[PDB]
Amino acid sequence: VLKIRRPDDWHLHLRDGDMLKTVVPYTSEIYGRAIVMPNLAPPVTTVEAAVAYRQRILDAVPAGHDFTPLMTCYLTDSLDPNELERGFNEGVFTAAKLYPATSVDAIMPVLERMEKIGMPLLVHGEVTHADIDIFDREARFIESVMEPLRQRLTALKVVFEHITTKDAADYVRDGNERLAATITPQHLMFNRNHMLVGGVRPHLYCLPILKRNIHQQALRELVASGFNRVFLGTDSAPHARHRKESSCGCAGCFNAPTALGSYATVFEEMNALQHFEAFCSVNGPQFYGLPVNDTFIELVREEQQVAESIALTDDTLVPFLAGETVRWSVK
Amino acid sequence: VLKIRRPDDWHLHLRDGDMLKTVVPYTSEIYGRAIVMPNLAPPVTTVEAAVAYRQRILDAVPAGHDFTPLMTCYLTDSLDPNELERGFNEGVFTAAKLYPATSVDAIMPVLERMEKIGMPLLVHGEVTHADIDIFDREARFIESVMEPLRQRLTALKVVFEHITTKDAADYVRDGNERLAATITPQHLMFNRNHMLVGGVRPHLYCLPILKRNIHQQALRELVASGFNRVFLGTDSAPHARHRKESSCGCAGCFNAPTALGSYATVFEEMNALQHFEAFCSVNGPQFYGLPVNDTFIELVREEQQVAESIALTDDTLVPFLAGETVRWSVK
Ligand SMILES: [Zn+2]
Ligand SMILES: [Zn+2]
Ligand SMILES: [Zn+2]
Ligand SMILES: [Zn+2]
Repeated sequence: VLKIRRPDDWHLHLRDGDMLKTVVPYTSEIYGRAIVMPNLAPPVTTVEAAVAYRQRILDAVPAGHDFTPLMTCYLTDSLDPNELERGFNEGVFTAAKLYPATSVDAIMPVLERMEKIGMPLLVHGEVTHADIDIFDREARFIESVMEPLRQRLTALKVVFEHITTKDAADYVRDGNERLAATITPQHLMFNRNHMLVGGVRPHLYCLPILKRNIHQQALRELVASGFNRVFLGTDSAPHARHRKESSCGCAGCFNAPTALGSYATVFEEMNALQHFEAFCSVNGPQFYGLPVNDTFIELVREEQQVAESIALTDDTLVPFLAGETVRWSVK
Repeated sequence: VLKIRRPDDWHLHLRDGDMLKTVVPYTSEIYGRAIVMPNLAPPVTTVEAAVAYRQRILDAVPAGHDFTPLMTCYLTDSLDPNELERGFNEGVFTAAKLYPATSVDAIMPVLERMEKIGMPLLVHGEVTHADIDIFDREARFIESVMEPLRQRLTALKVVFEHITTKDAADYVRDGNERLAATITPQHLMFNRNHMLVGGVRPHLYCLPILKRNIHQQALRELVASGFNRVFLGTDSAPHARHRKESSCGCAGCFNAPTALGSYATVFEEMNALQHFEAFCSVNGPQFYGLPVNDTFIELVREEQQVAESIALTDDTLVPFLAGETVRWSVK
């Protein structure tokens, strides 16, 4: 039996409208807080929009779930640094998120303000040029964007989100107290062979794409080492079935329902359960300057079955590890 | 306008039962002959079974289509060399096919007989061990299986089927008159980015898996060079939709309907239309010791539209390039 401080999810997608209403409870039932990514359509780029989104999230949180969404701002070339800093000072924005659609060299005033106020920058670290092989895009981001940025803004706190490579694992392990990373359950559990051998498995397709085994092993080693600037972020990224099992399936695993148990299994596999609690419930709060939760949950060794699908308004949501049997249940 | 000798398809899957009935006409309408792979359930491992399968194929060939299936034997550890040689001498088996499920070291008497009678060996050249990354399996086959085999049986004719790597392209370009290869349209047209960037595309999933761009370029260069021991083989490998767009999609592109036009486009792209006819209609017959066809077709520059699906008994067959617009039409 595993007793841990209630965890938090440092990287989550809740979407919006009815999907939001469906997926929130799976997070709010387990985690005390989550970093709520801003990539809606349209994205959350203003305080008012984040206020509104947070209330839509709260409206959707079941009664008796003690859950706080930590909001983020989608960095754009038009964002006024003053808007960002106001959201940060007012407790609206916990962090700001940089996606490849936005160029660092276009938003230097915003980044400089984040540095000055101590707001963390969350990075989806890929260079997305068509002439870069998909498996190389994360490595390429390190040398071409991440390092020069961190050299220019030396006080800036950066979370390298959902790292998937030895390149990134080494970079993070070897960097300073201002650099951290999150790791999903899928990038610990699997490598590209799992996605592509004996069939193509769209429910294991996500970005950054699963990499070769050597990379999975590097990630597993980093968590299992006790390194305390890596922490739980699921990157739970739900899409409807017709949208994962199609001629052009979307990237993202709906893993909120199973993630915690999956990380427990990985830590057990690596003979590193002593580091499981810090990963889920300590290392994140430490990097972000927030308190650790003071309620507790337990994982008990108990065969569960994962739902084959979950309903939405129309068609279905096919969870990560759908139909499969997992090892831990949340008490 | 392109006028060519009627082509042949040196690598095809026709399946069986109703699927056979649906897919044959798309081949028989265009090609004079095809190498019909033996991987049925159960596989074609006896003359009697190949006789029967060939008649099931012929039963399904529309009236006025001048099409001859060239049958192959699925090599197994239990196959009597005498059965094989009888099929070859009687015109039943044109060639025998080695899949990774069968080990070379188990069938040395059979291979030795093929060498002696001059029967070509067709190889699906991958090592399928779980501890070998999917992208490395073809390269690994060259050093661990192909080279030692060709060193042991120096008179043996071998077609390295559906080659997908520079490793294989170089190996074949640099080998002797007893070594040849086939190349699919998809491995010329695309690289792994096409399968995995901006979405996962199960209809581009096939074995051997699409490789990095450097490999696609090597293949394109080999065909465009005029090297005359590469030839058309589509590896048309149909599956039903529910089986390509599922939680675990099958490997194989149903490309019979579009392949010829797709190769024409590739050769035009590479400023190598002078080599297009030999590829489709000369180089194969030459390697196999068979006559070239003496009827002709034409490809005319004409926007066609590819069917979104094709019906079967139940559910549908989603062709390669389904719904898309292609450049050539067969006159
Ligand atoms: Zn991301
Ligand atoms: Zn994300
Ligand atoms: Zn094959
Ligand atoms: Zn094949």
